[PDB]
Amino acid sequence: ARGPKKHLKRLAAPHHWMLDKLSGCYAPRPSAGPHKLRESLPLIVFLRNRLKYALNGREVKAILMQRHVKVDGKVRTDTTFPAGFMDVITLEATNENFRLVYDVKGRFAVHRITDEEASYKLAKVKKVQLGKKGIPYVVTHDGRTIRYPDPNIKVNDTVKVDLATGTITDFIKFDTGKLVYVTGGRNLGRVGTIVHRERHEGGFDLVHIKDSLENTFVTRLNNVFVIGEPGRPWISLPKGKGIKLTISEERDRRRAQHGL
Amino acid sequence: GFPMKQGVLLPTRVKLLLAKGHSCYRPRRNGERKRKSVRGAIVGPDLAVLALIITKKGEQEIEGITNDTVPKRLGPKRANNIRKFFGLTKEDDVRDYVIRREVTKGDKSYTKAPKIQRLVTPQRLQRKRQQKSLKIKNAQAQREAAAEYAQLLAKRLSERKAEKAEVRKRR
Amino acid sequence: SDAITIRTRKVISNPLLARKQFVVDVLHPNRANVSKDELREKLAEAYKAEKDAVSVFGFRTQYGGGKSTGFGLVYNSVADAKKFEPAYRLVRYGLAEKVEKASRQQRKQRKNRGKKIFGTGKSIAKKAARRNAD
Amino acid sequence: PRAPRTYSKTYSTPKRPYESARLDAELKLAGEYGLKNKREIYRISFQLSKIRRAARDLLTRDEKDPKRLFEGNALIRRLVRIGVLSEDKKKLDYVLALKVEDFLERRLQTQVYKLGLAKSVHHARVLISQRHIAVGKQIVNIPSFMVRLESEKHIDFARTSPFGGARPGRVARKRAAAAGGE
RNA sequence: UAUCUGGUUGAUCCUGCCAGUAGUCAUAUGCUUGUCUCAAAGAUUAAGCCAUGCAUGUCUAAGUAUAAGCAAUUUAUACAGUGAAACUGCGAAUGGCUCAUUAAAUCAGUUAUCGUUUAUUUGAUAGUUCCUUUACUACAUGGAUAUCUGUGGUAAUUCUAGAG
RNA sequence: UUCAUAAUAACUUUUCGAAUCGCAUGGCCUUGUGCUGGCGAUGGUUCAUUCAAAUUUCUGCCCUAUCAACUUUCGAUGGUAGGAUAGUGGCCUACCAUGGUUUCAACGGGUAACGGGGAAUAAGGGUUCGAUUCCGGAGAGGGAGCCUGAGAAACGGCUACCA
Ligand SMILES: [Mg+2]
Ligand SMILES: [Mg+2]
Ligand SMILES: [Mg+2]
Ligand SMILES: [Mg+2]
Ligand SMILES: [Mg+2]
Ligand SMILES: [Mg+2]
Ligand SMILES: [Mg+2]
Ligand SMILES: [Mg+2]
Ligand SMILES: [Mg+2]
Ligand SMILES: [Mg+2]
Ligand SMILES: [Mg+2]
Ligand SMILES: [Mg+2]
Ligand SMILES: [Mg+2]
Ligand SMILES: [Mg+2]
Ligand SMILES: [Mg+2]
Ligand SMILES: [Mg+2]
Ligand SMILES: [Mg+2]
Ligand SMILES: [Mg+2]
Ligand SMILES: [Mg+2]
Ligand SMILES: [Mg+2]
Ligand SMILES: [Mg+2]
Ligand SMILES: [Mg+2]
Repeated sequence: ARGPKKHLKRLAAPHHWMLDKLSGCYAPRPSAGPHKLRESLPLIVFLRNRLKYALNGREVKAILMQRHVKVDGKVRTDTTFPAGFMDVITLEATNENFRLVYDVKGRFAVHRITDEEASYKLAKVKKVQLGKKGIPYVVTHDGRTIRYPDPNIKVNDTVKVDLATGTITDFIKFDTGKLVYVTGGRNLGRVGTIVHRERHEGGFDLVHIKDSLENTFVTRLNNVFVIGEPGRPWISLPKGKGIKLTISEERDRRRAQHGL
Repeated sequence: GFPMKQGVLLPTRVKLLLAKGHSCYRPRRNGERKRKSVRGAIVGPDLAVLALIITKKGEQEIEGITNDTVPKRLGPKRANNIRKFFGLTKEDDVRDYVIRREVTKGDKSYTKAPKIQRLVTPQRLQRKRQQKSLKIKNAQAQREAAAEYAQLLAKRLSERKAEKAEVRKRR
Repeated sequence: SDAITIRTRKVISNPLLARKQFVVDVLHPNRANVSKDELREKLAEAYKAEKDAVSVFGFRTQYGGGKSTGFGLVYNSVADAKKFEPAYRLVRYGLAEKVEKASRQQRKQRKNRGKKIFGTGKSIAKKAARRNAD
Repeated sequence: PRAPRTYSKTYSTPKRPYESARLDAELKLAGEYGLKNKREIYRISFQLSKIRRAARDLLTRDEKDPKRLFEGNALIRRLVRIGVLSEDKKKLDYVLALKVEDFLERRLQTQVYKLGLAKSVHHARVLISQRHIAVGKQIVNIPSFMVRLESEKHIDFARTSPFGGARPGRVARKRAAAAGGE
């Protein structure tokens, strides 16, 4: 295509979007934003589909235009704004806040966060670079170019963003023995207790990660996101804690917790 | 009916490529060149209409050009332009010297006057002050941040020196 | 024994639209489908709201009568309905008239005709009058 | 440009077109079950072939393998819920021997008759097409309906239509109108 | 959904095909034709030709207003309401159609860009424009040009010549 | 890494660093129209981020040997330097060298061949099809040329030839 592409066809949208392959030909393409359109989640899908707050795209545009949704403390009135991973969505109507965390199966499940800890945010550092005039800046997955960080912060780390001003609050250093959260591929949405970091120097560092129930799995570095030290997750996990129970236990707990 | 173009220096009609800036053509789409036919500049017999500007007044009055006068259509709009048009003593509050058009719809007499651009409102000064104050505030904030960062690195460097001294003395 | 039995399910109060949304199930023995406006009245008196500030649609009855399903909303005020509901349902409920529109091909042809001319039509009237005259 | 709505085929025509014994057997099952077209038997044999293929695929692997366990238990649960195979042969291997008659047993007209209401199962078929029978307050004009065991207790007539206490309907009513009038 | 049957000979076994058989999101065609749900559809020969109609235009409280447009009643001395036209900016490079060219070409899986451009979107970011700061508009620098008003040209075209 | 960044020296037919709009119009009283302050909208340098765009490694394409040598005077393979590119690159130019591929099928010819995700078919192994609902690529009669624009060699955009 001679230039950028603007239309996204309904089949091409990622499966985790949970879209209906029926009842429409197209899919809402996320605009340019802080996240990859393969990974993000447009507000249209979040509201019309996940929360069932509005039937039709038009009144979703209406909700957006009245400046009620608040992403990271900002209005973000775009109807297809790509509010990506573990951003915060505030609605002063109902006064309720959510945090976008993948569930155990992988998709963007709704997480009801209370107000006071909805203030801040957690970010994975993607680069640390000395900017112009010798000013060091750190950039995260959100693209939030934070200026003047603590000099001993490095790549692959997690930093606590205020989201009131845009400054660092605290940070956790990446190493072994640390509660981590997985954000890509087969182990999407899992929560782990990293046991090993393994190099293969020159490309695609891997990590061996242990769950809460001693089930180890190995995954690439770029899909890894630290969440706290062992035992105290800095952010409330979604229900299920991403332990990744196998299918037989899904049916066994559905039968055990049976009531209709 | 083919229009003639200035600067052709020819008594004949010629095909020519034209674009914006030139006459004899208007670009519908942005920046599109069109090859169109235009009449040359030398005047012969083959010209149907001559658009002649009369330069100097003549002895014989012509009925419908000179004795009458078409009213000047639209007054100056920019404030400096109005002052220049009226010669208005720059600090003379040109606001009230605009040429009003009182319009009569037939029964109600209403007012209609041009909005003056470039006019020095208190609002413009408000904007200027806003910009200047914000710029200075931001620059000062950045200087403060740089100062704090320098202090932090001095502290950490001292800590690391103390550690290396402890190790050197220990061994 | 008519006894139109209206019941609501899966309702949530959404103040974002200033609304309460729900799915309507209606039990009507020995009777056909149940005339939306009647449902508007019954729901409005049910939630102590005006017959205007309610909007219900999507009534599909199950195969064999008895029960039917639709989808309904109750707005906080009538102005909420005026400002938050697509106008076609306003015409259905009669609050707003059906805006007149010439057939779409008429509009498209007129738009092409407008694109044909550069500027306003005042400049071409007298000029064409003179051209046909002379 | 529109997403494809998938579809499928739901029967399998036999390889041999005119062998006798098979013809007699099909016509038999048609007789005691009142089947309309031979394609019926072909359909049920199609599901049965699907089940045997799945069962063979699962029996291939060792017992207690994860997929074997999960898939087999889900299949036999579906089978007992639909009520074809007994509750005593929950073994994933007895589901090799189905003998297509068994699936036909759970057919709606068949279960109607085996509950009564029918008097020549054929009548039941007609009744099904005459909207007189409901599965627990829900009529079904579908002769097969593949009635499942749990709801079998509630196959009865409808509140609407005759045989279920409603308006007589369109023939006795007009006869009564003609008798009253003349 | 691991299957075969008829034909060489007077007869028998074989190699062998031919024929029979069953599908086909493979079409064509014939004969028929009641209902529900769903739905392919000028690809094969012609990436052959096309009349006609439509298929990309867009303005918010917030870029430009004296439409000699409406509004003019209750907000109205610089205008302020609404809102043609036109200027400005943005998109028109997406979508849709087709499969002619193409045989390590396209493409698929997997890499790299420490080798590059990237409007937009989102984060950040700029004191110095002084140039000898004791003669400079910063309480705001200049001129145009559309729309429009008017005289027109061609047989006709989204043709536009001149003046204000 | 000659990377980021910094610093010194100079250079520039000196790029940018807000002469722009809406709402609200608070506080100080230096009581003047005086000094000042908000929520916004647009622009605006650089670097990030995103949407991409290009090129790119390896491996994988049907039939044909009644196609076995093919490519280099006109670029074929490599070197140096330059030009041109947004940038590597014979991409192109000048001067050199004689190399490059091939019976592990190159080169050539055919394809009623767009490639692929797939469809039909079914003990297992396979055979055939894939114009087309998704992904890429190519084209807008055929070829070439180009302005605008971040993005086109655009075609419901132009220029020229041919039909
Ligand atoms: Mg396209
Ligand atoms: Mg013989
Ligand atoms: Mg014989
Ligand atoms: Mg044959
Ligand atoms: Mg009917
Ligand atoms: Mg064709
Ligand atoms: Mg207005
Ligand atoms: Mg424009
Ligand atoms: Mg073809
Ligand atoms: Mg072809
Ligand atoms: Mg070839
Ligand atoms: Mg450098
Ligand atoms: Mg070089
Ligand atoms: Mg092919
Ligand atoms: Mg194909
Ligand atoms: Mg395509
Ligand atoms: Mg093209
Ligand atoms: Mg054609
Ligand atoms: Mg643009
Ligand atoms: Mg072209
Ligand atoms: Mg096009
Ligand atoms: Mg054009």
